[PDB]
Formats: sequence, structure tokens, C-alpha cells
Amino acid sequence: DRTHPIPDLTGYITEGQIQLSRELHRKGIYPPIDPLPSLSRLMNNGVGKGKTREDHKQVSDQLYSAYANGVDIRKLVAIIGEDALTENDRRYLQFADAFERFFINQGQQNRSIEESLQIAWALLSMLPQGELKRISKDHIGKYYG
Amino acid sequence: DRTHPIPDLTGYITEGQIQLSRELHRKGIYPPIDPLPSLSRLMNNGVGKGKTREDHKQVSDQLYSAYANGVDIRKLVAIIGEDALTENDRRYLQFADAFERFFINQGQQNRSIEESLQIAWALLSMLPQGELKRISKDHIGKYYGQK
Amino acid sequence: DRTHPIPDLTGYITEGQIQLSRELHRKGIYPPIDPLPSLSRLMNNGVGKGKTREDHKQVSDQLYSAYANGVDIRKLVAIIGEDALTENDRRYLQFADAFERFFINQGQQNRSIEESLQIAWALLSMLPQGELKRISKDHIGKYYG
Amino acid sequence: MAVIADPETAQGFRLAGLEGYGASSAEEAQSLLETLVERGGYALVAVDEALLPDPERAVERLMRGRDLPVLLPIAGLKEAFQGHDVEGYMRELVRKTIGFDIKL
Amino acid sequence: QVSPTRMNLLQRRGQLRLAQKGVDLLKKKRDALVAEFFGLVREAMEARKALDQAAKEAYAALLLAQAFDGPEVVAGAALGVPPLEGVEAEVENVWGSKVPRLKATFPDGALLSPVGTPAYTLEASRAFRRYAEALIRVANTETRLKKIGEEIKKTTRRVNALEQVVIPGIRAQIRFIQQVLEQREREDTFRLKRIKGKIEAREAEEE
Amino acid sequence: PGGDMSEPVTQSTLRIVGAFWRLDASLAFRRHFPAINWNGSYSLFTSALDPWYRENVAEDYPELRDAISELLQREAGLQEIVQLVGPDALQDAERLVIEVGRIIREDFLQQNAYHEVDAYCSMKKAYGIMKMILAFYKEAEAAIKRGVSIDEILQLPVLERIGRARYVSEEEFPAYFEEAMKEIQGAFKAL
Amino acid sequence: PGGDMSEPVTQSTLRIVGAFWRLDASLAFRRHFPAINWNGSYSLFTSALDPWYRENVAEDYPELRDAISELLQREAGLQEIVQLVGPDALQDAERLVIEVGRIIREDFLQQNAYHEVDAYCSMKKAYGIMKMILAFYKEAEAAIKRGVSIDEILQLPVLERIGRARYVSEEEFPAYFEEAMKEIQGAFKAL
Repeated sequence: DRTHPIPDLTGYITEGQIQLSRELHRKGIYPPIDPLPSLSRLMNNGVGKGKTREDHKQVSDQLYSAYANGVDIRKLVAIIGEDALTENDRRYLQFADAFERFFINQGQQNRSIEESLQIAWALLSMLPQGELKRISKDHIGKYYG
Repeated sequence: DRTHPIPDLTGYITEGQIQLSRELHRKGIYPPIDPLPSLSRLMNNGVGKGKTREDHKQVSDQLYSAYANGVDIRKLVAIIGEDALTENDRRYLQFADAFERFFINQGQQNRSIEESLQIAWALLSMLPQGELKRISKDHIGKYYGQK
Repeated sequence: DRTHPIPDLTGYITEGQIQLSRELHRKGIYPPIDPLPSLSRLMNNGVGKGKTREDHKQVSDQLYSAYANGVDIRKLVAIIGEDALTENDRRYLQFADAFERFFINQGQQNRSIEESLQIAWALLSMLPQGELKRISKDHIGKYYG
Repeated sequence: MAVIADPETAQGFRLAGLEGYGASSAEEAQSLLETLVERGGYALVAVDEALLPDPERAVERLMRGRDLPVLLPIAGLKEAFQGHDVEGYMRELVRKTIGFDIKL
Repeated sequence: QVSPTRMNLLQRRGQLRLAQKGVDLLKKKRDALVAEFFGLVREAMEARKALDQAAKEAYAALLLAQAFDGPEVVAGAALGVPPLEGVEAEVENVWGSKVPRLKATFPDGALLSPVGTPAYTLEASRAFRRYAEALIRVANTETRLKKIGEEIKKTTRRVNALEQVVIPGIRAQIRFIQQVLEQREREDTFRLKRIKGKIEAREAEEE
Repeated sequence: PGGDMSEPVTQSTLRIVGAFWRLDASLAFRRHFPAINWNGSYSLFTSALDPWYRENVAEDYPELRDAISELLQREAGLQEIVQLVGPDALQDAERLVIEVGRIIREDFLQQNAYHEVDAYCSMKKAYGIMKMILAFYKEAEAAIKRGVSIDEILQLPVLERIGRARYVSEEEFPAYFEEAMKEIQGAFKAL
Repeated sequence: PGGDMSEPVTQSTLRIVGAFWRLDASLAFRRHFPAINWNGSYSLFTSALDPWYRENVAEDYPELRDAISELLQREAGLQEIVQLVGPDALQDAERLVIEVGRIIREDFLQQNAYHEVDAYCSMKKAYGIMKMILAFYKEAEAAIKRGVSIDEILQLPVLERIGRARYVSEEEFPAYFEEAMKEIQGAFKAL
């Protein structure tokens, strides 16, 4: 838990933490990080145009938004059954597990930043283009699909 | 929480409580007392004939039960749809929603006790006679049929 | 709750438990011992040939298996309709009801050990022999009347 | 639409401008039922009581989804001298439906 | 989660009140639906009694037309067919479910033999249209009654599942969290006794 | 020290202040910033700042804002029901209340501090965005009693323009506000 | 302080008491005084007071005690599909159970503590009322399967005499009890 005094204080001092989740580990996923309880406060210094790539920060934002919506619609699957989900809801629910088993899961391979970003655009391509509301229009033009 | 020791022991010596609520306050209602969890353990020996007015405890009971089954009908109609209630539940819905903004949403005016009771009977007179099951016959005969 | 210190610290030092149940008490059944949470951690010694009748352990086993299966199916018959259930499940429901009205609810009388065992066989004759898996067929031949 | 009762019954429906079939045995009634289910016919099927009492079976096995060919346990004419015992059918229906048979 | 702060206890009490009020809302939906179901059940039985009435007249007309007039000529007048189709399953919405409501067939505006060359047969062709119309009326009443009845029993099984699980499970977690908070309070009022003992055992008798 | 507001420091600092802005973590776990928990934050400086708002912002500013507050209260009332059944079996009106509360939470309250525009936001601009969402809501419920499906209200080409209202500049804003008020009047009369 | 049994004081009290009597406000709300609840309450002295009853009140006393206690158990059991359906569409031997449960609650349990004669009630009087209700029921349940309807039972003018039976001085009760019992036997012969 993040409420024992040692992680509590350790996150009040440092700048970021990455939390390995027990639930994703039992699915055989390696490195079992989950993104929603993890963060790094110095992302916004060192990513962006001229220093990594101009679309980096917005891709990060949209991945958190979409995966978070997929998880809280899994919590809704957990009562109403899979059938009563409409559409642009099943694409969320498939974005979530396609994310967890193609982006998080990797062996001992070293994927560079172009590989990770083009995999993130490949995963975001599943969503309809009008849904991706935190990405500016030029970046959503020249990478989608 | 009322299980904190401060409201615990205070309500365990004092007699009744009246209780403000954030819900009526966010809808914008002043003063935001909701009268469902409120209670005075000593009203019943303070009101009535000769002290204030004859019908007081019966009016108070009828207001409480009618608003109390107006609230759950409001909560019900968010899934039922307003069509599939009867006429009688619909009248309770209009009772609840005009109650909490004419009787409670006072503003900063001064309502002496008979103005309070005439607003009480004007609010109860959105229900039919004989739906008012608690009030005895003479008060329904005399004060009903206003506004 | 068993996790209170007196149930669990007795449960560590002793050799099993016999647990009365609240729900069997409200049906006028007396002594209200339900048999599912209870066990004797011993009793492999104190049964069997000589010490008891020969068929003792297998009968006790088969009662626990059949009553567990009947109480699972009357958990499920509360959920699904009471007709959408096959042929053997009616005998398991009738066995669980006949069991807890005749075997447990003994009231006042001082049953011998053979009266308990012949009530056990009398309740097991409400079942087809292929439903009696644990009792080896010699005891099935001798008893099962 | 479609019905199955009997050829003598079905020719009246074909005279209505409504597809008829007819089977003497209950298994052949489920055969013709299975036929029009597989050949998905406009969404309605009536079935006589004497052949299939509660003909939900073929559509709940085959077309579990979509609820589309609506089944009806209709009454047959040699039995329509009695009149189906409509009240008993309704008691049987509510007992099948919500489990709890009571008196209206 | 279940990591036991004080704030998780208050969030569980809020969750417990949500479940207890949802139980009463679900019971009230089921009672309003059950009043509606006991409205529809008599209407379904009277549509079927009308179906039995129209049944006896239509089978009587068919028996008379095949008795008097020939079997072969009624086969010949019935093989010549109107287009027979036109039924459709349009949309109805009942408490979170689309159900098929059928409409009529309607080729009855186009009927054969304007000079009806048999006579009793054309009475049967008029009869079985009223028969099929009462048939589709019974169909698109009974399908509504099916869906309302099973929606209701679904609500009851959701009520009993929600009650008998998430009321005792939540009350168990609440008693667990109340226990661990009381225990940490007990450790604190042990350590206070130790601080007071060590402050008095110096500054009351040192030297 | 535990992420709980039941501490000596927190519950001794909420008795001597007004204006208690209470950040949470679920809104921080999704990247939704600033992470203000609406249901447990408050401010006691509203009533005294009524006449200043009526002077220097607009005349009808406080009744407008109390309409925003009661929309968010009705959403937080309905969230009980929608987590207890689903967005299934909500009616036409109540799903609209859900959607308008959601579009307030995404396109009025939500504010990143790294876009160059929309890190400062003057109250002319915030009065504009509230008035756009109240006009949209009001005429959408007028068109929903008049009988449409909500699902094509929720796909109009004006919701993206209200959504992007916060990104446009404080200098070119009143042109954008007049334009989107014209278009929010004109999108519903086409039904 | 919270309706909160398994509080330590109430738990220790219920460990060492001999009888425990709940007082729901809901029965006081439905105007049923004394407001004792016969569901949560219990008594552990019924097994010791058996021969005192058998030698002073009457010889069969605990058996009709247990008959009335299980009849209350049955009414409280099948109130369930009374709540699902209504009291007027049961079976015919179950609407009888709820009707006799209602007459038990309205004449054997409810008691005006201010009325001068309803206040005090000895064992002979309580036994008379008790047997009278039980005799009505045991002939009505035999009657409902042979020769009567339900409306040809609940509309019967001995019911008012059982309802008046508690308003009788104990100095003049057993003379009234004889008339009431013989009138039960006659008026159920008469159908």
C-alpha cells in the first residue's frame, strides 16, 4: 500500500515513484508497472520539441486519459456484464488490455523512444479520431494510424 | 459523522438536534436545514392547544412523512421515468420540490409562527384530502384549500 | 466470527471444532450443529474395524460429500429458477432437507451409534448407487436397504 | 410469419396468406420448427399446443440471442372444443415466469 | 482500499449507506414493476380469450368451407397467394431493453377473386385475417409480459445478492478497521504511561 | 502523513481558515489537473465577494455560478444511482445532466499549466465559458422535452468548440465568444 | 447510543440477563402500544415457569402459548409475498394466517395503558383471550376447506366480541368467556 509511513514519506521527499502492481504481475506481464499510481515530476522539463520529440507530452496525457477510462469501465463491466457496453466503450475496453499486453509487456528488450512512441500511436489508432481530445490537431494528423 | 465523540456526547446530553446539510446548501437554500434527520425530543410537550395553535403537532407530522416519501420518489424517478408513476406519486414529487424551496428556502425574512403555518397548509394543499392521513378531520376541514 | 482471539487461539491448540450455526437454530433444529465448518482433526484412529462398525469412515465421508453438494445446489437454486435443474439435483435437495430434518434434529433422545449409522444409511438410500462414490461396493451390498 | 399445427390447420393459414406447416408427431414438429428457424422467416412462429407445449427450446438452443422468431403455444381445433383452459395457462405462465403461483 | 486509515473507515461507512439506500430503491422499482405486471397479466389473458373466440369462429368457417366446397378447390384458391409478408419487429424500450413489437401483415388490401367464385371459402379468407390479427396482438402483449417478469426476477436476484453479500462484507471490513484503529490507540495510551513514568521517576526522586 | 484529512494539522487548520481547497488522488491518478475534490472543498468568501463580482465582472454573475454549483450537485447526486445500476436505465433528462457535468469537468475546470494560453484565465473568459455551457444545457433540455434522441445532441459540432473554448487567447476571446453563442443558438433550431 | 448492539455494555448485559425485551419505535410509530417487538425479544424463563402455569393458570397453558408463538412466527415469515403481491391475492389458508395474526396483534398484544380495565390483565383473563382466538382459528382453518369463503369468515360478528374481550373487568370476565366460546361454536356451526 501507499499509506505505510515508508512509501508515504518517500514520496513526499523524492520526485516521482514507479509502482509495480501485484495485479498485473499475475498476468505474466513484465515489467509489471502500472501507470496510474506512478509518476515522475521532472517529465515536463526534459521532454518536448528539440529535446525528445514534439508530440511526447501530449501522447503521455492521452494515454493516461484513455487507459484510465478503460479501467473505470472495467469496474462497470464487473456488474452489468460485457454485453451491455455500447461502442466507443468496447474500444476503450480493448484499448486497455491491448495496452497492457503490447506496451507494458516486453521481455528483456531495449526499445528506443521512436519504437515506444510509434507503438503508442499504434495503440491510440484504435480510438476514433474525434475522441482524442487532448492532442493538438497537427500531431493527430501526421501520426494517426 | 455523528459517531465522533463531540456530536456523540453532545447529542447524548442535549435533546434533539437540528442538522444542516451540504446538499441543500449546494442547491442554494438558506437556511439549509434538512428536517429529515432533525429532531426535538421536547416539541411534543411544548406545542399544541393554548401554547401555540391547535393543529401544530399534526401539521408537523404530516409535513415530515409527506416530504419523507417525496424524497424517495424523487430518487426513484431518475430511473423510472416520470410517465410510469401514478398520479399520487407525482403529486408527492411536486410536494417535495416546492417544499424545499418555499418552506425551507426562507432567505433572511422573519416568519412568525402563523405565517409558517399558513405556508404549511398551502404546501399540504398540493395533496388531496384523505391523502393527509395523520391530520384529524377538523383541521383538514378548516385550513385546507389555500394557494 | 472465528477471527476473534478466543475462537482462533482455541483453534490452534485443539484438535478440530464443532461449530453450532445460527441459521440452523432458527428452523427449530436441535442440536444445531452444522456439519460443514466442523471437523475432527483426529478420528482416523477412533473409527473403523472393531472400534466402531466397519463402514464408519466411508459413511461419514459420503454424508459430508452429499450434504456439501446439496447445500451448494440450494445456494444456486436461490439464484436460478427452481425448475432449471437436472434429475440428480432434486435428490440432492431432498437429501439435504431429509438430512437436516432427520439426522441433525434429534431433539432429546439418546441415539446409539448404530441408530445413527442406520439413519445414515436410511438417508443414503435416497440416492442412486452411482452417486455413491466413496463407499466401496461391499458395504453397498451389505447395507443400502 | 409461420404456423405449425396440422395440414388441415395449415391450409387455412395458407388461405390467409400466411406460411403454414404441419407435423403429425412432436419430433417432426420440432423438425419443421428447426426448419423455419434455420430459414429465418419474418419473425413470428405459432405452434399448436398438442405438438409442442412450450416451444421455446429450438430458439433458446439455436437463436439464444436477438429474441426474434416469437414463439406462441397456440391452441388446436379438436382441442378448441375445450378452449385451452386459458386461466390454467395463465397460472402456468406466471408460475413459470416469476415462480410464485397465487390467485387472481 | 482496505489499508486501514481513519479515512478509509469513513469512506466505508459512506459506502455502507449507499448500499443500504440502494436496497430500498431496488425494492421500490420492483414493487412499481410488479404493480405494472399485475396490470398486464389480465390484459394478456383477455387477449387470449378474444383469441379463443376468434379461433372458434375461424375454424368453424374453415371446416364448413372444406366440407361443402371441395378440398381441391380450396387448395387451388389458397395456392394463389397474396404476397403474405409485411410483418416487422419495430422498436420498443422497456426498462433498459429493446423488445420487438410486431406490426400487422397487410396484403389484405390486395385480395383475389373480386367475383368470389366459391362463397364459403372467401368467408374463411376473411376469417383467418382476423385470426392472424388477434394472433399478433397476443404476441406483442405476451412478449412484453415475458420481459417485465424476467426483469423483475433479475432485480430480486440482484437485491438478494447485493444485500446478503455487500452488506455483511462491508460490515465485516468496518469492524476490522475499527479494531485496528482501537489497537493503535491502545498502544498510544501505553506509551503515554511510559513517558509519564519516566518523567516522574526522574524528576520526582533523582538524587 | 497518511493522505487523510483526520490529522491534528489538517483538522486544526480547517477550523481557522475559510477557503479550503482539497486536492485528491483519483483525479491525480488520471491526469486531470488541478486535482480539486469538488465535494469536500469550500469557501466562505463568496457572499462578501458578491458585490465585487456584480460590479467588475458582469451583472448576472453570481446566479450563473450558483447554477454551475447546482449542476455539479445534481451530478454528485446522480452518481450514486449510476454506479448502482449503470448508465443503463437513466432517462433522457438525467443522462443529459451527467453529460453536462462531465463536459464542465473536462472543459471548464480542467486546466493544464503548460499550454501557453490557458495557464492564466481572466474572469471575463471564465464567465464566458460558464455562459456557453449554461446556454448549451438550457436549450438542450428544451430540445429534449420537444423530443429528440440525446445521442445526436452529444455529437454536434458545437461541443468541440465549447471544449476548445478554454484554449483560445484572452485577446481574441470575445470574438470567439460571440461566434460560439451564435452557433449555440443555431445548432438546436435545426433539431 | 446508536441502536448498536454488540456495544460492550449491551453485550455484557445480554450475556447475564434472563429476559430481553426490545422496544422498536416502528411499532410505536404504527401506534401499537406496548411497543415490544416479538421478533427480537426473547425469554429464558419459559422452561422453569412450566409447572407453575400448569398448576395455577390452566393445565394446557404452554401448549397454546407455543401455538400462538409459532403462529406469529408464520405471519412474520410469509409477510414476504404479502409485500410482493398484497394481502388480497394469497392462497386461502395463508390470508387466514395473516388475518389471525392481525387479530392477535390487535387484541392480544396491543394494550391501552390508560384505560382503567385494559391496563391490568391477569393470567385467567389472558388465557381466556388466548384460547378464544386459538379456538376461532382452529375451527376456521377446518372450515375454509369444506364450506366457506374468506369473506364469509372475516365478516362475522363474533370478531367484534373477541375485539371487545380485553375491555372486560376480571370480576365479570369468565361469564363473558363462556358466552364468547359457545358463540364461536354456534356461529361456525351456522355456515
